[PDB]
Amino acid sequence: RGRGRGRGRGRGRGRGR
Amino acid sequence: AKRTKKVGITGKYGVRYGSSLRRQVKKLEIQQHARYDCSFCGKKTVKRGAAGIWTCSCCKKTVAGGAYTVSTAAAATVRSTIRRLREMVEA
Amino acid sequence: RAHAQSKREGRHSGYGKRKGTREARLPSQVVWIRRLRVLRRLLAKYRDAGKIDKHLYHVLYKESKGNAFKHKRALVEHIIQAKADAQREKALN
Amino acid sequence: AQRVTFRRRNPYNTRSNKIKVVKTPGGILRAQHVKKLATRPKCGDCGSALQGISTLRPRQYATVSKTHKTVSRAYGGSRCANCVKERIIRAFLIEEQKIVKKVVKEQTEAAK
Amino acid sequence: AREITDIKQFLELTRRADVKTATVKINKKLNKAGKPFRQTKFKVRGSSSLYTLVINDAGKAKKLIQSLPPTLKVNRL
Amino acid sequence: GRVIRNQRKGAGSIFTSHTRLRQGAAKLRTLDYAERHGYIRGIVKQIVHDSGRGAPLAKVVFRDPYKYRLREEIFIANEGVHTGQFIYAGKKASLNVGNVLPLGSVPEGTIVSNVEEKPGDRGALARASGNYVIIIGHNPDENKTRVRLPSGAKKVISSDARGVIGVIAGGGRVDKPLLKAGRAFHKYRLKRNSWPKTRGVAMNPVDHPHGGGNHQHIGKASTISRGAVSGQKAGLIAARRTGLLRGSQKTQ
RNA sequence: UUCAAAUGAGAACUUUGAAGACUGAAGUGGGGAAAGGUUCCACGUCAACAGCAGUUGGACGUGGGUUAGUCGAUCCUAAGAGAUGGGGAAGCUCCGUUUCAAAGGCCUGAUUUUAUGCAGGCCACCAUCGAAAGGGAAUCCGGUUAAGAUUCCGGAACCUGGAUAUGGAUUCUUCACGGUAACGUAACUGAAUGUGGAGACGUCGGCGCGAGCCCUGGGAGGAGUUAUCUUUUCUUCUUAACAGCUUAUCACCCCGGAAUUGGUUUAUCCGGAGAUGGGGUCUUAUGGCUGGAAGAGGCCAGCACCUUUGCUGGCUCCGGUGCGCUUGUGACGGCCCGUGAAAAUCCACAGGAAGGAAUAGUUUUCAUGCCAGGUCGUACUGAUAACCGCAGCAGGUCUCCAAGGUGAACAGCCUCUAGUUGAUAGAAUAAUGUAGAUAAGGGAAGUCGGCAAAAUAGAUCCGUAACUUCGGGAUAAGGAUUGGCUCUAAGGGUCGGUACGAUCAACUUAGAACUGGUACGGACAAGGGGAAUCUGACUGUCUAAUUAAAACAUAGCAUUGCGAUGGUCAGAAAGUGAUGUUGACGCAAU
RNA sequence: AUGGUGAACUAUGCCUGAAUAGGGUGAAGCCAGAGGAAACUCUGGUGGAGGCUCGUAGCGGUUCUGACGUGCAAAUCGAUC
Ligand SMILES: [Zn+2]
Repeated sequence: RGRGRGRGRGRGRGRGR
Repeated sequence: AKRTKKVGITGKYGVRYGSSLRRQVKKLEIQQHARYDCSFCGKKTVKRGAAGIWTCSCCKKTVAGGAYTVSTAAAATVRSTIRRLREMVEA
Repeated sequence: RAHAQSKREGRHSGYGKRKGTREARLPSQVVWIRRLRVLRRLLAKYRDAGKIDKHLYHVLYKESKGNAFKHKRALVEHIIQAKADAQREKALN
Repeated sequence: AQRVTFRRRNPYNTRSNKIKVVKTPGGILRAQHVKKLATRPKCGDCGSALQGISTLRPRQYATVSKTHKTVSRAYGGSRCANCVKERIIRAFLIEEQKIVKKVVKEQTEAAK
Repeated sequence: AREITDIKQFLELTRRADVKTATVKINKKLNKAGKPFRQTKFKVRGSSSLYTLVINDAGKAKKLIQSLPPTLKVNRL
Repeated sequence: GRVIRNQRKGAGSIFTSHTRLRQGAAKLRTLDYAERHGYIRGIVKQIVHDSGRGAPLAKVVFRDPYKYRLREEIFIANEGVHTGQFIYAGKKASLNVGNVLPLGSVPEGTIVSNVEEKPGDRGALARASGNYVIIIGHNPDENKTRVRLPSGAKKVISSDARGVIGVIAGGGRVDKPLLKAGRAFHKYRLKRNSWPKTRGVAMNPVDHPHGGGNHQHIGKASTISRGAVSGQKAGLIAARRTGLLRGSQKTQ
């Protein structure tokens, strides 16, 4: 929703390959 | 004192747009801001405004001419090729 | 009022109290406008009073336009000088 | 050190919402709405403003008297008073030229 | 809001068959540089404008009051 | 896919002409009894600039032959026409700059402009600034006159068509470079919404046939056939030759 | 934020007084637009709401409040929207806006059967909607309410529409005189029709003028300070719409005839197409005087006194200054391949159709007098609490008015007017944090990487390279000076004369001594620089909410299609459209 | 798939209005002086040009990958730019 709770796009965080 | 060596009126553009593009404009910007002799009143009061329109400062005569020159060289031959052809109608 | 009284005497006006440029505190155009309006007004009142003729006025109007007359005292010294040599030439010719 | 507000519902600085600051007899500063200034009438062909005519708003020209909108000379409130004298030389000379050209035409078919 | 300078024209406005109220105002003024004098102002209320006449001489001030018609209601000060 | 840019210009929503400051339709005087059996005199009242045009317009006032009034027409000013000049329009007019004559009476080699295609449309050919046509031949039978168009085409039209003698003022306008996008922004600000133009190769495949790919390239031939379909005509339509010619210019 | 008092069962939070502070006038000030809809005001109440509290509240309960011929809507037209006549579509409906239409009524004359039938002539413009920031008939001042006013009251004006009368003017030369002229007047017939003007216009730059504000002198009042000093500090001294007279830059007229060329702006334009000069005319933005108008308002004093509360005296004056701030305006100059709305409406001129005097007529564009001016909106907020965000949310949301000092400055900082002191508090000062800082010696050894931080900083003077499209680079790089106090020099205005004084008023620059814990753009404010490579020419633009870039755009360059029965594109169709109010120096496609 | 609703956010065009301190640099035009046989060239002023530049209001959102990250906020706050 907001600027927090980030899970999807990522530079080196989760949801990679 | 001569402030600039060769840029002349194109010194307002700075270092931009290139030297060759600034030289063609310098040839046409001088002509479009120069003063010209009025054929009717004999005074050098013709100034350019709304290109294609040349108005006399006094004398109120407005002459339609070229974009940057009162009489273009391509239109001077037109003024002479009609005068030459007109004289053959009555003679 | 006390600070403005000291500024009239010349205090608080050194190099350490200037934060703007010389043109910002007082523009050079205003000094030039003040210079011509004194020279042209003095030169016009001399023509009306008969102290100068119209031929000398015309060559001094254009001379005062460019340079060489930085104040009124410089113009009146040139007018007397230009009138002193004008009468010695007439007395000899 | 006294500030003033608008006197009408328009809060924008449009061309019809000019404000002049006026000191009232009450001793306070108060705004006054001024109207747009009138333009002097112009001549029909020379473009200069003809003299002798008052400069008013067009619909308040119907309230002023006759002498404020015209000149006793013919073509008074329409021409430039040199525009009139220019078309009198032209009206007199051309009609004098048109009758001396009619007798030159008469010279042709009467002698050929 | 109109000023009248003629005293003979002023008397004609008082008998215009419509003016009902007139006021006389005494003003305490002073001359060029010396003594104060008595300035009077005769104001007549018409139907579209207020006519007034100012007299700076006290000799002519009293003379004009008796010349006013008695059908006109004069309001002193 | 998506509807490409040139297909959207036919709807006319934001691509219409900006016609607020324009002075009117520049048309010749209508063909009446006076212009085909004599001539009529008009006065050049005022020459004015036209928004969105390179050539100035001229206010010419004629007298109505059938009722007491004045009729002001909108002419295209030629180079040499001044204010207060008498303009003669009709069949019996002289060969002066600014006069309107039928082109079946002018000699060969006359420099005319604002030429009617058919007699009655009040000027169709040679209307841009600095452009003119030349009468190259005359056919007394069938009242057909041969001229050369500014593009170089040699058309034949009726001898009853009219044309104004001279060359249109405002020539040499395109000789000066604009030097910046700011001056090009104001040029197209009063003509139509067609600037700036995005290249078709730098867009997506939905937006152009040239879009897509890992490199900016067209992919297929840029020459499109004439009998193509609206949506495919992007590039050089019905081109007979391509490239820069290292030789002589336009033929005779 | 603190203290005291008042109210109350109850007070860190209510009210009052006192003190300390802040917003610093691009405000936490005074007003509006959009939006909200009674939140506005009074009284009563504290269950719920005001994430603590509550005697308080934008809460709850009960009532009160919005007054217009002059302010707006109403009217006009802009981009546009959209009936009719017609043409499409099975059809809901689509096209189209003067379009293949038999498209309509105005001044009157004729008529004393009665009301308008009927005789001319005229004009063809041919719905309507579309702006509370465009165009536009006409109002101001003072007072007044718990809450309303340019709307109420008092006084003073103006416009429109319609009636007619009185006076004046003109007429027996029927439809006025004067001035050489520009033109002037209290008035001084004018239909059809035609013409012209106003309405009606970009931006920037300096200059002139005006208004308000700022600054300041004398004087007449009041207040503050006084150990000492200070003819001191602060405050009051105001004049509306409208009316009469008068007043200027520009412009114009007459006389006159200029080279020994002259006149003239800050900015170089003008003159035998008639300059300089002399004498005049006009516009009245604006200013001046008077009326309005002191009777008002303001500042004080002297009295009355539960009280409706007043009464009586005074003063309210005369000046100066400017690269000042804000704003209006005038004449100019620069810029464009950009030349920078329309209509309603009003006026003038051309025109000479008609109507008219002598024992009498005509003009309501001269003056005065009479009547009427409807409908709707009108309170308040306009935002760290009244709007939109689930809310009393550090977010978002258009505009006007702008005091003093420092300084180039609407920067930062402090103060006046005005407005707030509202964000749950109390007690201690562990770790770890967030924000702000300082560090000896070394000076990037840290790190993917000088990330972060530091240093540099204003002004004046000196000095300034390679390279280059000759315009730049450049504040290149690199150095010095800066306080206070006492002085000196230079730069002006006005007045009587064919020579010089007198008097008055500005902050600008330069220079010299003296002085100090060597400090001095002392707070605030305020560029790190250099040598090269890759890349894009530059200004500009985009992934609102992870990617601002070398990506896009750009000028330049090149190619292609098209001469109107056409090129490119739209629509189901169409008597349909866009480019096109267009025409190859164009449009369309790359 | 069928039939309807939305451009109050945002994208673009048009119409009508509004808004934007103080400095730096000094282009054309012009004046005066000097040198030169000429052509003309230099010097001092004037003037105020720029999709110039420093920098407020405004607009934007580079970095600290700071604060916050069941936040004041379903995109904000601070410094910096
Ligand atoms: Zn001329």
